[PDB]
Amino acid sequence: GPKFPRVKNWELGSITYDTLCAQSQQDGPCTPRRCLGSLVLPRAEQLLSQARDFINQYYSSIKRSGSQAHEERLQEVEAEVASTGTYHLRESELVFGAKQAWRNAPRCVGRIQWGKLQVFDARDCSSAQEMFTYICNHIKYATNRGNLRSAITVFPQRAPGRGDFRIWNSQLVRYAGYRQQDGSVRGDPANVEITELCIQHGWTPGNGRFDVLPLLLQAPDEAPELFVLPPELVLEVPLEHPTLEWFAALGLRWYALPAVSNMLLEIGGLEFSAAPFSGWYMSTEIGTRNLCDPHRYNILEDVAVCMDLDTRTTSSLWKDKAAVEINLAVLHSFQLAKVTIVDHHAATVSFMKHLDNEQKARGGCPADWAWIVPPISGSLTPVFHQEMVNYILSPAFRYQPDPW
Amino acid sequence: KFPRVKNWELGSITYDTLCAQSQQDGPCTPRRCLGSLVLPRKAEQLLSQARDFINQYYSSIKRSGSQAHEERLQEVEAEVASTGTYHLRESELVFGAKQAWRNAPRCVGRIQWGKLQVFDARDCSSAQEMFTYICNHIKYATNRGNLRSAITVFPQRAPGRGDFRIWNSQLVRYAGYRQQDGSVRGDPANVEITELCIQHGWTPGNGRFDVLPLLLQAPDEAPELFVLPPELVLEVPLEHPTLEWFAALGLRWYALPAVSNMLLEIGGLEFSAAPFSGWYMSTEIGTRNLCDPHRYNILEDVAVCMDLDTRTTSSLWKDKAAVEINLAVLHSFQLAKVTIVDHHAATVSFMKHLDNEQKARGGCPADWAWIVPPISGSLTPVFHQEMVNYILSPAFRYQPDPW
Ligand code: HEM
Ligand code: HEM
Ligand SMILES: Cc1cc(N)nc(C[C@H]2CNC[C@H]2NCCNCCc2cccc(F)c2)c1
Ligand SMILES: Cc1cc(N)nc(C[C@H]2CNC[C@H]2NCCNCCc2cccc(F)c2)c1
Ligand SMILES: C[C@H](O)[C@H](O)[C@H]1CNc2nc(N)[nH]c(=O)c2N1
Ligand SMILES: C[C@H](O)[C@H](O)[C@H]1CNc2nc(N)[nH]c(=O)c2N1
Ligand SMILES: [Zn+2]
Repeated sequence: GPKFPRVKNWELGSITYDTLCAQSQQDGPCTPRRCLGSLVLPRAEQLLSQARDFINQYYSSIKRSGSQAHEERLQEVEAEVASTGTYHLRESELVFGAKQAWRNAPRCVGRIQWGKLQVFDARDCSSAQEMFTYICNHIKYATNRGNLRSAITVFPQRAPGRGDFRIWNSQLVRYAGYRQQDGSVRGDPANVEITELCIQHGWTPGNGRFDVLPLLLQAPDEAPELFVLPPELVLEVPLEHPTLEWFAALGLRWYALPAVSNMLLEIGGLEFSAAPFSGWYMSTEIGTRNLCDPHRYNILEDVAVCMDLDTRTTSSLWKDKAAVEINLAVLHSFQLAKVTIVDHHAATVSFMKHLDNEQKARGGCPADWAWIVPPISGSLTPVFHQEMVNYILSPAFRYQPDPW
Repeated sequence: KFPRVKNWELGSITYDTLCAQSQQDGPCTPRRCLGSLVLPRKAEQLLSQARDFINQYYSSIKRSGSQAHEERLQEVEAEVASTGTYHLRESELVFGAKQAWRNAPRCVGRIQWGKLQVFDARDCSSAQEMFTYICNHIKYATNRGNLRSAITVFPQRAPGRGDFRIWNSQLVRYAGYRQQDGSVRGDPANVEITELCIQHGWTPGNGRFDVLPLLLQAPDEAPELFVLPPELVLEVPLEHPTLEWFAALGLRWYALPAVSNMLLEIGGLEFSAAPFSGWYMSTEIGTRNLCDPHRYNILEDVAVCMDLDTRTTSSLWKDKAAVEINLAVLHSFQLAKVTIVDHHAATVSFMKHLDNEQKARGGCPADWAWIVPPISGSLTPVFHQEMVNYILSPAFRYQPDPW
């Protein structure tokens, strides 16, 4: 057959070949000898070639590949580098790049939305105060009283010998995690570090399971400054079950806006160290990972006890039954509160749609199976039965070392 | 050049060192992970594969670098130099087979690997004899409902001639009847093999739960049809702890998962018919065989029994019914006293298996996507454990359909 990965969906029996992977300029961590695909992280002319490829992508997307504008923009980019070491994106270039990084993201299952992203340019930003302002506008725009809109706020790009713009928080909205003297954690155990950093940098802390963290915002060559979100800005949903009436008495709650804030956006060799982006939740993020992970909120035993289940034996499927209801509770509460959310069935169906669109448009779609398939009910969703090719395309969102 | 491996639940790190002893590439390259594909795209050598396996075996029994070890290295050097192959001793076959399972990275049950009954069926010259061997293996492995892992190893591949082969994918599988209306009555994954059986003589039933015959092929001969005696194949009718109606459905499932189209490789020899069984992990029946949409696809039917709202994905009727079905599978096995392991218990012992291997070998190579169950993934400790995947020999491989 065709000298490209053959790709099969074992439910429908259909076949495709991924020709897009040929475009990858970056190596992942696998090799003929061993697959390392379940690892969460693995550890000048270089700028030009990256730059040039981005520009060629730009011009192709607007169907001007070959044109004088295209070659003149190339000429322009190299002259800028040859004289200053770096170069700068035109506005609509940044907009296309940022959308393209979302589109290229292999662990993201909501990419059917990729073309509909609001891009706030914040490349003029000059202070931690200003960063705060921009961040609050972002939150306001995106949250939109529960009718959620996709957005990304691009702060200034890394410069040579000039420290980065950095949000220290991992998300814009996150709950505190307080280390006790029992050794237990009150709140979100995920956040014990950032909580402790917030206090040492001067936050007066609370003592709840759901205290929203302040932002630690860092502007070039400064210590970070601390900022508290006004509570009218951070929309939250109290959780309740449509039938089990005792569920609301548990006092569980989650915030509406998932907003990753420590990821590095890379476009044509330029690195934007600060560029928080936000969409809406898939229900299993809250209901299965945040609420049921052993190493997070871990409410499974609680709920199962309330549910009168036999928690002394694995074969009662008591964990399974409680996760289903915690999940139905996440869905029902957001729906009631009229905040956007997507269940794992709908979400995955729509990534299938996204797969055969990308098949027609680019002949491939980088996808990480282990992340695409949901944490409950995996084989009940259609992505489980779809084979996937995972490779790195630029523009990309990368992970980056923590600032401290 | 050594992979760091982390558990995200507990924070612990390990380096895999086993994976250097890999001698056979998989499908990933640095440019792209293919980790999620089900199948691969498709003298002097055989000698050194044999050397290495014999080196393996004399360490297993702490006898490395000794007289019996050299005179076995010479026996092989001699046999290959003369005939271009060699043969294994029963005890070596036996260590080979257990290791084939030890090495199987899609396998969740490998805590058990040291405990395998091994039938040497290498003196087999006819399909007829295979039928008998296959039956003893069934009687043994089933043991009244007290399942015991077993393998039967038929005669190796030989340069001149046809393979000994079992046409079936499992020793026990239900059949697939295509209907006027393109609807497949009975079991969909086996529509083709049902048709092969008909093509070669079989009168068929028309139930959903009819047990297929066996098609056994001896070298260079057409396959012969053999019918499993109904008292041999142990079945479990499905019912539910609380839901009285669930029985009504005629739901049933057979006790013995026995693979039989895979090929066992050792010290470079190839065993084209080496069928093996253990026991089921409940989600193979409850989630996959019954809720796959391309399998019996019972979900809707059930969710309607349960009287859930099916107009909409966000009621999670899919999830709700999937759990009742898995719970019926477990109950009904436990009521009729047949080994069954749930997915929570199974993955817990896998974690324990990983720690054992880490102490013994420097690693366990495994395939995260197969090892994580098809419901409640992150509810199991395996969801949260990084894993490295690679090929070690001895091994079970896929091999082509004979027709
Ligand atoms: C519109 C609704 C959206 C949904 C439902 C969605 C869904 C998801 C989900 C479920 C994950 C995996 C989450 C995890 O378990 O850690 C994810 C990962 C990711 N999502 Fe999306 N997303 C949406 C919008 C966006 C937007 C606007 C972006 C960026 C512009 C985005 C970018 C990403 C990226 C970059 C990852 C990888 C995260 C990582 O590697 O840790 N999503 N998304
Ligand atoms: C003793 C109880 C055992 C249990 C509970 C068990 C469980 C499993 C499960 C759940 C899978 C994934 C199956 C699938 O989704 O297709 C699997 C795969 C596998 N098992 Fe085990 N197994 C057991 C014993 C054995 C034995 C005795 C052998 C051989 C002696 C074995 C060899 C394999 C192999 C080679 C695979 C991968 C084959 C493939 O690609 O389908 N297992 N097992
Ligand atoms: C933009 C957007 C939309 C959406 N629905 N969901 C998302 C992922 C967010 C929300 N809920 C989880 C978080 N995803 C980011 C978490 N990063 C995963 C990798 C990781 C994990 C832990 C430690 C690490 F070092 C690295 C983003
Ligand atoms: C020994 C043992 C015990 C156990 N519990 N489970 C097993 C796997 C068997 C049983 N339950 C599923 C089946 N798995 C073997 C076949 N592989 C499944 C998918 C596949 C793979 C390759 C080609 C295909 F066309 C399809 C073995
Ligand atoms: C070890 C394993 O890779 C890790 O638990 C991954 C698996 N898949 C995931 N998938 C998603 N969407 N999010 C995750 O955090 C993880 N965790
Ligand atoms: C396409 C995907 O790799 C395929 O559906 C795999 C995923 N994981 C699996 N895991 C197990 N145990 N069994 C399977 O058949 C599969 N199928
Ligand atoms: Zn890989």
